[PDB]
Amino acid sequence: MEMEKEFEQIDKSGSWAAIYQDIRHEASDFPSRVAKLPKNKNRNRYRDVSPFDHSRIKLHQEDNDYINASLIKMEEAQRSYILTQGPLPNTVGHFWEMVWEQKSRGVVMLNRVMEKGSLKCAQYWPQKEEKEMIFEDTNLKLTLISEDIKSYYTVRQLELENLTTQETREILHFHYTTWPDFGVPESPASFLNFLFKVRESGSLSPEHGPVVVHCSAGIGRSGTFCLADTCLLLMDKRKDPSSVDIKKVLLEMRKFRMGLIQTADQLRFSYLAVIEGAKFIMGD
Ligand SMILES: CC(C)N1C[C@@H](O)c2ccccc2S1(=O)=O
Repeated sequence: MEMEKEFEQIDKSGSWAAIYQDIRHEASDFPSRVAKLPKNKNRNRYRDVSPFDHSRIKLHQEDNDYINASLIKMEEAQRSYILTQGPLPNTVGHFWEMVWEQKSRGVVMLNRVMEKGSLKCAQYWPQKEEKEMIFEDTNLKLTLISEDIKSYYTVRQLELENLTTQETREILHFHYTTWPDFGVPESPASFLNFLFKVRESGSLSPEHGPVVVHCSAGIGRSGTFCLADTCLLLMDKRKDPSSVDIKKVLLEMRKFRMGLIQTADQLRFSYLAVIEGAKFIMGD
């Protein structure tokens, strides 16, 4: 069923809450035993958001390999994503260790450091060129190279140095700065413009490790970003673009991380973004 007609049918019937609960009911349940070990309590932002054991990213160290981060591998689309929480004061070094080890080219940030008057993640990148950051626990140096501030988003060029080997890489930081404190954006136009800037950078391409994507918990806004990207890529690849089922794609992605898409409004917004984005994919 053409999703645009499915959309109008759910809207006219006001059944978004019903569709969303059906997804919650059918979603995978896999163990998260490593996340719940007492040694890892200060590595988790939220007690109820944990990576599954089967898909969790492992840090390359014998001491403690744990980070709250999941590998989402989309086999038919040929895209992979790492979805992670906003870094905590004691996990900023782990965060950049993961970027280095997984060979990512991009970091996508969908939250502000402060929202609703509370801290949603650590200030984990440098704000001035001449004040670099050193992460003593993981032996990394991070320098701000340049910053491009736009109306809806900011792009930063960062230099990450492995102080152990003196190798350096360029990391691109894509910061969507206008998601409202409550609800979802009224139009998906600025979110789609942002998604197309990440794509144009090379950050999502198979020559690089997987993009790192985060919000505060790494399931809600973060889920919306990867769901919209994968659905549009499948509509490009297939003979029949109308065969793309957004609900089935979301349940596939929920095999790899719990709770992706946090509200019925986020589900409706994901449909809107894919429907409006397809009017480019199909030749406009
Ligand atoms: C081997 C080539 C294709 N690269 C892939 C990846 O390892 C990476 C990650 C961050 C910055 C640069 C690079 S890369 O251009 O050296």
